[PDB]
Amino acid sequence: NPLFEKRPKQFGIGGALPPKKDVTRNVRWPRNVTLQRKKRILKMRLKVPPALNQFTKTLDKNLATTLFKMLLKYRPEDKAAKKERLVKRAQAEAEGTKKPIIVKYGLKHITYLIEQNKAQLVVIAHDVDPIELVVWLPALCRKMEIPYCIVKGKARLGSIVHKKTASALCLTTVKNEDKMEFSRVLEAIKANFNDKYEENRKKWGGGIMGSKSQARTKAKERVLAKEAAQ
Amino acid sequence: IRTKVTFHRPKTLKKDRSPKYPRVSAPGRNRLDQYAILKYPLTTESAMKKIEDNNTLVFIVDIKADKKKIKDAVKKMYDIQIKKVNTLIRPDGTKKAYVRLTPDYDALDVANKIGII
Amino acid sequence: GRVIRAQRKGAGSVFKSHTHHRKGPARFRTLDFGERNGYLKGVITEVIHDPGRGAPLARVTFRHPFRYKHQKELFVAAEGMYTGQFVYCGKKATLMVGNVLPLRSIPEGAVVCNVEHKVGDRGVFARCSGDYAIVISHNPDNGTTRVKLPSGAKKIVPSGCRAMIGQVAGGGRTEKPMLKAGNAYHKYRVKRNCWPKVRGVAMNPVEHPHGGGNHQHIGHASTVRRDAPPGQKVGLIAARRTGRLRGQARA
Amino acid sequence: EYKRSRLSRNRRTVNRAYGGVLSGSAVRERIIRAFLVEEQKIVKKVLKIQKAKEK
RNA sequence: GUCGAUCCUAAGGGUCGGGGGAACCCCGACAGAUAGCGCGUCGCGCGUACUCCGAAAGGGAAUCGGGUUAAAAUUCCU
RNA sequence: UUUAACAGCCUGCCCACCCUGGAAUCGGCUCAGCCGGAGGUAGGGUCCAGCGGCUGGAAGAGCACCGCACGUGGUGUCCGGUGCGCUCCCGGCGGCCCUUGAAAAUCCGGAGGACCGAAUGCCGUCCACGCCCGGUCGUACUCAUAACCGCAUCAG
RNA sequence: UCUAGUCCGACUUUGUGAAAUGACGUUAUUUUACUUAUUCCGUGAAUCGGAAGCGGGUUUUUGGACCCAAGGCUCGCUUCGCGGGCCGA
Ligand SMILES: [K+]
Ligand SMILES: [K+]
Ligand SMILES: [K+]
Ligand SMILES: [K+]
Ligand SMILES: [K+]
Ligand SMILES: [K+]
Ligand SMILES: [K+]
Ligand SMILES: [K+]
Ligand SMILES: [K+]
Ligand SMILES: [K+]
Ligand SMILES: [Mg+2]
Ligand SMILES: [Mg+2]
Ligand SMILES: [Mg+2]
Ligand SMILES: [Mg+2]
Ligand SMILES: [Mg+2]
Ligand SMILES: [Mg+2]
Ligand SMILES: [Mg+2]
Ligand SMILES: [Mg+2]
Ligand SMILES: [Mg+2]
Ligand SMILES: [Mg+2]
Ligand SMILES: [Mg+2]
Ligand SMILES: [Mg+2]
Ligand SMILES: [Mg+2]
Ligand SMILES: [Mg+2]
Ligand SMILES: [Mg+2]
Ligand SMILES: [Mg+2]
Ligand SMILES: [Mg+2]
Ligand SMILES: [Mg+2]
Ligand SMILES: [Mg+2]
Ligand SMILES: [Mg+2]
Ligand SMILES: [Mg+2]
Ligand SMILES: [Mg+2]
Ligand SMILES: [Mg+2]
Ligand SMILES: [Mg+2]
Ligand SMILES: [Mg+2]
Repeated sequence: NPLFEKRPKQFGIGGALPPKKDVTRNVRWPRNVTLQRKKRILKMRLKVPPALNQFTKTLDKNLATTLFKMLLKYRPEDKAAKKERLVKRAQAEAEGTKKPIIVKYGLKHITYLIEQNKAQLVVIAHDVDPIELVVWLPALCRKMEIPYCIVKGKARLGSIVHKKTASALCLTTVKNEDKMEFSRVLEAIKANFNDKYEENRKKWGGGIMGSKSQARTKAKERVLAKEAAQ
Repeated sequence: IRTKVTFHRPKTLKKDRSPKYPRVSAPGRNRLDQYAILKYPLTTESAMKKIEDNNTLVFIVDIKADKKKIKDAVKKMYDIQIKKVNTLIRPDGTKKAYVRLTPDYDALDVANKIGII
Repeated sequence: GRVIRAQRKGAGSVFKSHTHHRKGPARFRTLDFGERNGYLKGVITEVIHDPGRGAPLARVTFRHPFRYKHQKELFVAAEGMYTGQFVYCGKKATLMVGNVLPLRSIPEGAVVCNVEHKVGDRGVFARCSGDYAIVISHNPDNGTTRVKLPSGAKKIVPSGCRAMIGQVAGGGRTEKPMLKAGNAYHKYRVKRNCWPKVRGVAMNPVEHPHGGGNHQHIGHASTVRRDAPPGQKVGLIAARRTGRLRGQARA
Repeated sequence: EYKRSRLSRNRRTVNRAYGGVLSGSAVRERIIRAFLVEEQKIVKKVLKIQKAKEK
C-alpha cells in the first residue's frame, strides 16, 4: 500500500523527545533499599579480617548439590509424620524400634556434639547475622579434627530440617548403605576447608574499590607504564 | 524496568472490618422521633394570626431538629403536607418552626384538631 | 545592660527580609545532560523588576528535555538582553552576551556574571546590577579557572562552573544621589528593617558600649578585636587600619 | 458569568484557530513563521546532503 | 437556595516523619515507600511529603420591586 | 408630578481591529500629548462599554387629588432646557519611583486527535421547552454628651 | 571572684597506602595517595563510568510547533483481525 510511510524521529540534544527509557539505576529508592545496598558496598570496601573472610570461600556449586542431595535423605520427620508414628506406638503399647539416622540441627546441640567428638561433618551457613554466632565454628572444628564446610544459604539449611532458617547442620553418623560416597565427600570437604584453615588465617579480604574507581586507577597506571618503556 | 525516577509506594490489598463481636450490643433507640421533634404548638397572639393570615402553624421543636426532620414529623403526626418550613432559635434558647401548609390543607381546620383553637 | 540592636537582628522577628512581592529566586537551569554536552535554546519572554533587587530579571521559556511541557526559568538579566531573544545554554553555546556557558569554554579576558562557585549551584557570584567577573586564566591540569570578582579578589573555581556572558544590567544605579530621607525609606521598605540607624553614641550605656557620658564621644578605641563576644563587638571590627585611605591603601 | 450554563456558546468563542486566546494578527504571524521555518529546515537538510557526498 | 458565616488563600499559625530534649518542650514538610487523582470495568495511566487552621473590610454561584407588625423582613405576604 | 431585578431588541461611547487605497507644496490630531510606507488622511466595516434607548415586567403597582359610604369609584402622573455644579461609577491619556504597588479557590478558551456512528438508522448533541430538589448557624436593639470602655446616665 | 561565647592543643570520631627523616621487628615526625566514615552542593535523584560503532584529523538568520512511534523483522492467533517477542532506541 503506497499510503504507508516511514516517519523517522531524529533524537539528540534539542531533538525529538526520547521515548520511555529504563531509569532503574537512577531511581530514588526508599531508605530501606538504600541502606542495604550501601551495607553491601561498605563491607567490600573495608579490609575484612581473616576470621570473617573465610566465610566467602564457600563450598563449590558442584559439590554442594551432592552434599545437599545426601542431606535430603536424612531429613527429620515432619509434624504430621511425627504424630503419625506416636499413634502407631500407642496402639503397639496397648497390644503388648531402630535408632533413626537423621541430620542434627541447632547451634547449641551441634556445638555439644563437636565438643564430644561425635560429629562427623559440620555444615555452616555463610549468612548468619550476627556472624559472631558461627565465626568461631571453623576454629572449633579444626581443633577437634572434624571436617567442616561453609555452604551458601541458612534458608536452604533450614528447609532440610523443616525450619525457616538453620545456622548449621551436623551429621553424627550416616547409614551403612551409603558410607562410601559419604567418605569421598569428606575427603573433598576436608581438603578445601580443614587443610586450608592455617593458610587462610592471614588472608585479609575486602579492599575492593568501585568500578569507576578501578577504571580511573587503571588509567593512571597506564601512563606510568607507558612512560616506563621510554 | 522503571520509567519513573521517583519511587511510589505500590498499591496493596486492604480488607474491610469483619469484627468477631459487635462493639455495641444493639442499636440505640431513636431520640428524635415525631413526638420528640414536635414539643408543642405556640399559642401566642402573634402565632395565632399566622394560622389564618398565612395558613401557617407555629411549633416549638427540639433544637437538634432540622427542617428535613420537622417536615417528616408533621407528616407522620398530623398527616398534612407542608409548603415550606422556616426556623429560628429564640432568645430563650428554644427553636421555633413556622410551618406553612399547602393550599390543599387548611391550617385553621388542623389547628382545631390539635386543640389550640 | 540590655541586648543591643546588633544582637536582636539574629532572632528574626521584625528584622526578617521583606519578600512578599518578590518574583522568586533567580538562577540558572538545573545542570543536565543537554547543557553538559550540547546546548539548549531558550526564549526571553519578559524583562521584569524584582522589588528589593536593582538588577532586572528575565523570564525564559525552555523546551523540557524529556517531558512534554514547557520549562520556565528566571535569570538575572544581562545588559543587552531583550524580549524575543534566543538564549543558548550549554557547553557548545556560542560566546554571545546572554548565553550561559561553562567556564571551560569561555576564553580568557571575557566578561561574565552569575558565576557558579560549585558545579550545578546555579550561580552565586557577580549578580548585582552592573557587576561582572573577568576570566583570568585556565588550568587544564587541575581543571580549574581563575576569575576576578567584583571586589577585586581572585578566586579558583572548577572549569565546569557555568556563567552568563556579559555584565548584569542596571549598572550605574548607585551614582544617582537619593537627596531625601523618603527615598531611602522607600528603598529599604522593600528590603528589610534596617533604616533609619541611630548612632550608638546617642544611646544610653544600658543599650550600647558607646552610650552615655556628659559629651557624645566613644570614650574608647572603636576598633574591636575579632574574638569579642556578641554585644561587645561594635564599631570597626578587626580593623587592620583606620582613617582616610590614601596611597596604595585605597587601591 | 462566563460559566457555560450562564452564557451562550457563541459569546465565549471565536471561529478561528486559537480563537479567544490569540488575536487574528498573532495567529497570522505564527502560521507564516511555522511555514517559513519548516521550509528553511528542508533547505538546510538538502544543503548538507550535497556536501556530504563530497569525497 | 439568593444577606452573611460557611469556600479560597495572605502575613502567619498548628503539625506528620526526621533531628534535638531528664521531661514540660524546641525546630517545622528541613534527614521521608505523600495525598491520591484520571480513564475503563477490579484493571491501566499519572503521581514534586501537609485534602490542616488563618479575612462577618481581600477573592467570591444566584432576588427584585409592591405590601405587611405594638415590636421582624432583600428572610413574612403577593 | 414615580417606574425594580430580570428578558428581548436597538444603540455602538473612548479604544482596539479589518478591507480598499498609497501620502512633502507633508498631513492628521489632543486641554495636554501624539500618530503615519512597520501604510497616514480619506471611504466603508468589525468588536468592546453602558448605572444608554425602546418594549415586556407595568399600572393591575405607588403617589397626589376629588367623590360616595363610614369598604368602594373617578381624574392625573405630561412636555422641554441647562452645567469648570455636587456624590458615585467607568473610559482613555499623561506624570512619578535606586518604591513598579498579593495569593489561591473558581471559571472560560485554546493546541493535539487516541477512540466512536451510519449505509441511513443509529449515534452524537454546551440548543428550546417541560419535571424534581434547596442543609446548619447568625438576623431583636444601642452604636453612643444614657445601651461599648473610662468604678457612673462621666464635657474624655 | 567568676561565666556564656570564642581561639588553641590533646584524646575520640579515625580507616587504607607511600616516601623522607628520626628513635628503640616496633616506632615519632613531615609530605603525599586512596574512598567507604564524616562534611558539603544539586535534582520531580533523567543519559554517570568503561568499551565499541560513526566522524573527521544530530538542535544557532525568524518571539511557531514538538508527548502517548512510524516503519522493519518475527511467533501465537478463537485469522486478514487481535495478542506477544526483537530492532528502530
Ligand atoms: K541583658
Ligand atoms: K525602622
Ligand atoms: K544616625
Ligand atoms: K560614651
Ligand atoms: K470573606
Ligand atoms: K486584592
Ligand atoms: K418581594
Ligand atoms: K440583580
Ligand atoms: K433582622
Ligand atoms: K461618651
Ligand atoms: Mg435562619
Ligand atoms: Mg547613615
Ligand atoms: Mg540621651
Ligand atoms: Mg555597657
Ligand atoms: Mg452572598
Ligand atoms: Mg504562609
Ligand atoms: Mg507547637
Ligand atoms: Mg515526631
Ligand atoms: Mg522535601
Ligand atoms: Mg515519595
Ligand atoms: Mg481546604
Ligand atoms: Mg479556612
Ligand atoms: Mg469580602
Ligand atoms: Mg427593624
Ligand atoms: Mg479608517
Ligand atoms: Mg412599559
Ligand atoms: Mg393607578
Ligand atoms: Mg469618596
Ligand atoms: Mg480540536
Ligand atoms: Mg435589624
Ligand atoms: Mg433607633
Ligand atoms: Mg450611627
Ligand atoms: Mg472595668
Ligand atoms: Mg581525591
Ligand atoms: Mg542532599
